[PDB]
Amino acid sequence: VEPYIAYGYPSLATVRAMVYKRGYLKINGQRVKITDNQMIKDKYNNADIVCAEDMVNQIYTCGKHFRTVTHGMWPFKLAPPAGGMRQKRRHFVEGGDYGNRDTLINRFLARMI
Amino acid sequence: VHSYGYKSGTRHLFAKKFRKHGAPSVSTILTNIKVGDYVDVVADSAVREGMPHKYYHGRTGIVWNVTPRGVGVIINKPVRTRTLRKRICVRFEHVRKSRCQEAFKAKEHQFQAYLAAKKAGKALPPLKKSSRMGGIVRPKNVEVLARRVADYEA
Amino acid sequence: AKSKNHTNHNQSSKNHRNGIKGPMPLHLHNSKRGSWLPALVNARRVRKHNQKAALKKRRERIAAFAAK
Amino acid sequence: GVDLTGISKKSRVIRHHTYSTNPYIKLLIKLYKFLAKRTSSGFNKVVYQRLIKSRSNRAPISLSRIAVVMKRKAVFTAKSKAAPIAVVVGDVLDDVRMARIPAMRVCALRFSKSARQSIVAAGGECLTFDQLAMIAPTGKNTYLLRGRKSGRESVRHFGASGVPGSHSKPYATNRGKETKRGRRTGRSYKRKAFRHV
Amino acid sequence: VNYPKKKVMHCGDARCNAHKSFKVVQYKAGKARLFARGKRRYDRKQSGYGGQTKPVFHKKAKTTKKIVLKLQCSGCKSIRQVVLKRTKHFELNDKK
RNA sequence: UACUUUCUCGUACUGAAAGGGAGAUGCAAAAUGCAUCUGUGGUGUGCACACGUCAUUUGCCCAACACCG
RNA sequence: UCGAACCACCUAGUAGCUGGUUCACAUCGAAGUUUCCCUCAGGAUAGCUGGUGCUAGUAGAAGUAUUGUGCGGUAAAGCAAAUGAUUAGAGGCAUUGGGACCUAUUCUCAAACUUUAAAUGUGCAAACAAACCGGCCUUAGCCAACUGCAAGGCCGGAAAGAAAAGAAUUAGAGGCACCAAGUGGGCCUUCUUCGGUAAGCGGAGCAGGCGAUGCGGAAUGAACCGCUUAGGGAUAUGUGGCGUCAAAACUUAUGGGCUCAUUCUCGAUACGUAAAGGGUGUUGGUGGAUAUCCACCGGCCCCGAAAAUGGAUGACGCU
RNA sequence: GGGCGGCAUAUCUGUUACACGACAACGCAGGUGUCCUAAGGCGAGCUCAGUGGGAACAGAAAUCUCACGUAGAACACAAGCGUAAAAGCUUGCUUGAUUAACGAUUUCCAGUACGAAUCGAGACUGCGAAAGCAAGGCCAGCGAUCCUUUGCGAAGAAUAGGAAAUAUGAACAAAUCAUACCAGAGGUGUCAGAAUAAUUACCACAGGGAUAACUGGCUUGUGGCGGCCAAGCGUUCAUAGCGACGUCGCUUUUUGAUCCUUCGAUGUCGGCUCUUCCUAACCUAGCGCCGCAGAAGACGCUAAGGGUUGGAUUGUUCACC
RNA sequence: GAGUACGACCAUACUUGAGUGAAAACACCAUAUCCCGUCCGAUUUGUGAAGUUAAGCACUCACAGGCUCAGUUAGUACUGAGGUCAGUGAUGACUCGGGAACCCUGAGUGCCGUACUC
Ligand SMILES: *O[C@H]1[C@H](O)[C@@H](N)[C@@H](O[C@H]2[C@H](O[C@@H]3O[C@H](CO)[C@@H](O[C@H]4O[C@@H](CN)[C@@H](O)[C@H](O)[C@H]4N)[C@H]3O)[C@@H](O)[C@H](N)C[C@@H]2N)O[C@@H]1CO
Ligand SMILES: NC[C@@H]1O[C@H](O[C@H]2[C@@H](O)[C@H](O[C@@H]3[C@@H](O)[C@H](N)C[C@H](N)[C@H]3O[C@H]3O[C@H](CO)[C@@H](O)[C@H](O)[C@H]3N)O[C@@H]2CO)[C@H](N)[C@@H](O)[C@@H]1O
Ligand SMILES: [Mg+2]
Ligand SMILES: [Mg+2]
Ligand SMILES: [Mg+2]
Repeated sequence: VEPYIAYGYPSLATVRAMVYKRGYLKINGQRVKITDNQMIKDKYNNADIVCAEDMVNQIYTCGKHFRTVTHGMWPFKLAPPAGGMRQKRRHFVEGGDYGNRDTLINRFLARMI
Repeated sequence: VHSYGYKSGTRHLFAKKFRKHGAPSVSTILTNIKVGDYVDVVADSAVREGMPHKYYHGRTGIVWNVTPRGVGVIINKPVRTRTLRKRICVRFEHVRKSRCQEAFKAKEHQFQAYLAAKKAGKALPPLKKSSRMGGIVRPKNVEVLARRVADYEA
Repeated sequence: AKSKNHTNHNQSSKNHRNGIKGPMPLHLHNSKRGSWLPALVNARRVRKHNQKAALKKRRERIAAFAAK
Repeated sequence: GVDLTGISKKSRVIRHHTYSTNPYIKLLIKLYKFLAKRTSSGFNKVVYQRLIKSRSNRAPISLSRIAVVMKRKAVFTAKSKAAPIAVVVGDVLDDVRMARIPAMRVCALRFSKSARQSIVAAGGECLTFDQLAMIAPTGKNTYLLRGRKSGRESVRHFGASGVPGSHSKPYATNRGKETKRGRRTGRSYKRKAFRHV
Repeated sequence: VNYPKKKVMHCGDARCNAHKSFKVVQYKAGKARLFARGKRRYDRKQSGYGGQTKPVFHKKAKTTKKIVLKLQCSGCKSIRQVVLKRTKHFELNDKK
């Protein structure tokens, strides 16, 4: 599905900006925003994931509960990037935007979060 | 294909492989098929008797019937919006036993190999480390990838 | 006059709206009618013993309740 | 902007209110919608949801059916406990074919005039759902029953009746009319009484 | 298609229940009798003024009819009808 | 409006017709076997409820489905 | 009033054909395909669709991967391997008659040829009605027999609920049923493809679209590009743009080259509707030779290049 | 478009068909309505097509013998598969080409019927020492209700309709007769199945641009007009003027092909009249070039400003004087 | 280290031409009264035991043909996804992946099972 997606390798600040600013949770089948770590601890019920730094831990360093944290959250809905996109219709190597960025995806997401 | 008979478009399909001709072998007769077993219907011309239809040639399903020279086998055929289960009946040369569950009976018997070394003894084969970790590279040979001029003259 | 003969265009998109309904499991509708008959008549002899064993086991489970 | 393709097909039909015009069913729906939310009992969940259901989906039970399944539970009941209160959301009819029955305590949505008599003549008791909300208000020591929906005429007509496997009944006011072609092997074919799956 | 005038077959009649000699005649249809039920109905429908009242088939396409052999057993003289395929010429002869 | 009586549909189907006509269990094997009459024909899956356990084990299984008798 | 008068009637004859069919909002939302039909402007049928639900809310889930294990003969390859074609030289010398024949090679091919053989696909399995491990009961199943085999139960055991090796993921409630609409003229497109000289032609395959749907862009365009649509704001984008029309480089750079064209007037937004050939116009390259020649190759520009209302990179214009 | 022609109307192998399966066209290449008492069934023995060496008459070919021979033969037939102590050939005995309790299934598919086929169980058998194989010749070769018609339901038992005797003609009974239930047959090739000749220019109705004749559109085979290459023509010589074999194209004043628009109507030829446009220039204005001495003229360039007739015949465009 | 009988995979086992072969066994070989079958005691059937490893069989050897297996061909041909890519077009490259085939070259030239025997 490469013509439809732009992927890459996140940093620690890309994870914690996405979890804090635009990270929400699937609580009672509803999309509620992370406001306190009590609401995270009430969601996962794992005694290893009790705060918002537990979720950026399991995401950034995979851990035993990468799936339960990411299936815990709603899909992140970002803004379009400020400053634009170069070409949607071509790969990143061809001079456009889709495909893999071997850690360059951080500056592209830093214009969206 | 201008005709809709039973063997139509089966020119290359019901043929035999090059220097693989002949009547079926004795290890096909001795291979005993049991009800409830996954078999693998592959139509064997040089028998020409009790062949499956051309649809059931790569297919593999469960035996439900064993008669003296016949095997019934339940094979899924998707029709419009549903996958109904066709119970065909072939001669016994047109089935092979299926090795589909070979990799599952292998890690099942590895789970009685383990649990027979944990509860009683202690001797285990070690767990395998991933090759995707970050090691150091000791270069025993280096080249230069450079696209020489003489690479074009061919 | 002449029209369009045969097409398979929309059909695969029509077939997946209510899904391709998958096959059903092997414990549903596993009728042995039409199977090889000497082994079918044998298995009836056995099920008529397994039913009267089930009538006797449940009756024996009641006397192990009225005494305890 | 969301790619929600098969998302209306995941929806189901629930119908939280009743279609009935009876003012006494609406009082039980006033009572059991209260108990369904204000109690952790799964009894009041099921008794509220089965009370909403239509009159076709509240198929009635027979008194000889209550007398057999209460027998097969009182077989493995310790005899220090009494017996459950049989509760059906629907009608109890009498059964001619079962003369003597034990003293059972039945809560139904309506009884016959004769099913009421044969319960109380056996030493039993016909209850009602306002009276079941007082003794066992959460359904402790009850036995919830339904009543049979197969065996109906309409269910016996559901099907094609001329494709193989189908033994449904044709819609025919004349019984000896649709009995010839496609129903006897001598009259060019007869639909196959059995088909696998 | 040559066919023998004798044929050894099963007879299934509990006086036989065994392979016995049959003899072969051929099936030729009997004369359509008046005072059959559908013939009396047809004579009642035709009488009057409407003309011809049932369809009368013209467009014959078969040039050939199926062969039915009546097989009378030697033991118990009981006919058994069997059918053979469509052939244009059929003959019974003992010559081989 | 109030009130009162055979006819019809249904409780039993099947066969072309003459016709025949469906409970369970136990003993048991009699070309109408005998005795009981508080009873799901049996097995798999299966709301509620009854007794334990953990952060479901089991009993009965209602409605239902499948496989049989 | 005549190739069958006029009047009343039967008669509001019948029409698979044409025309019409009267309020609002909301929730969902298609089909031009299958099979049969004196059927091809129509139906019945399955499908897509709505309504009603029912059943124990993750269950018997999947237009997807991964690992294991099967199926294939299309693209390519080959003719130095069979069959079908098809050029040409080499001599074998007795195997012959006015290249036959043989042996090794060769030039060139195959929708109805093939040794081999992809990519894309396609089947099954991947632990909760299940398989796994040690007795028992039953069977007029199998075998000489049972202690073996096959079958259906019963009893007890174990159970990373599936390890580690990249070792899945899911806006993943599963399974049933009733009732019934509209449709059954399609059309366009990337790719594969058939008939045709061709076609805005005819017919197919996989998918996506229009039909039925606007909106933002390509000046204009059912179908292209972007995006998909409750009533409104703010910010930021996408496709496409930034000399004026016309929002934006008040004609941006403190970037590089190339280009000159004199009566449908160089050129210039894809889809989208001029070639062979030529040039001592200019600007780069390559290989040879003695500051000058020679053979080649590319970029832009010119020639090749002729139609019927006045005319069109959208207009002005731009060098 | 319809008509003629045809069959793509029921159906079979190869290909189209895009390595599961499924896929269209009056797409390509051929078949089908029959044939067989053996050309079925089975057992035994054998090896085929062809070539090579040999043997009176006897040759390329008659028949004997030997060798090699993966099938190059054969299997009734179209084709494809398959096959060598065989599936072929010869021989020997045979009738499994019968019956087959309404078993189940596949292909076509609506998961209906039909046709064909597969895996069974039961009776009686055939061949074989046996294991086995055989209920046609694999795979195409065929057909509803209604009606006609045939076969089976031997007689002989039964104090009684049953475990066992086919049944009815309805107030009874006998004997005829008809009927019923079961399995076939006689047929519908338009092959899921009405019993069917034209004509209409005297014509009609409901419709259709789902569909033809006129224009327009697309295409440009065909018809008009060129360029490129240069074998040749021109006494000499490629090009003054031409230019085969090829080749690349322009043109929409022809015609074909299509079926987009119009069938609740776009008045369907040619003259006559009148105006304008285009250039691929016949005359006129400038020219270049010649196999251009002059005179006439060939070829070409810039140019469409202006001019481009009177008649005989023909309805004519055209043609022809 | 071999034989024989039954064998499983079915050429790494085949084809051609040489070479060698202890024992024992296979095998040619001898024969025609019975059993049996032929134009023919050839095959086949019976009954044998004088002879020979000539041949079969076995093994070994060929700049043998074949077969088998890697390698090369070759990241080549081809192909899945992409573009308001390039080119009048034919078609080509690029980008994210998958990835052949013959020729050619090297290797070696059967392997496993049961019973009986030397
Ligand atoms: O009974 C059958 C059922 O009718 C049929 N749909 C299917 O069930 C599927 C199931 O499909 C859903 O069934 C729902 C209704 O039956 C339907 O939901 C949608 O239906 C429309 C109207 N009926 C809409 O109004 C609405 O969008 C929505 N309710 C289907 O989504 C699937 O969800 C399951 N995955 C599989 C079932 N097989 O099959 C039944 C079997 O008889
Ligand atoms: N067999 C176990 C028991 O079956 C019961 O149900 C049994 C019967 O009550 C029930 O029979 C019903 C009958 O009640 C009702 N009046 C009519 C209905 N058609 C029958 O149903 C059954 O009978 C017909 C007979 O042909 C079958 O075709 C059908 O498949 C089957 N569902 O079906 C089962 C017969 O095998 C209950 N589910 C329960 O008490 C218990 O599980
Ligand atoms: Mg009834
Ligand atoms: Mg759109
Ligand atoms: Mg008749």
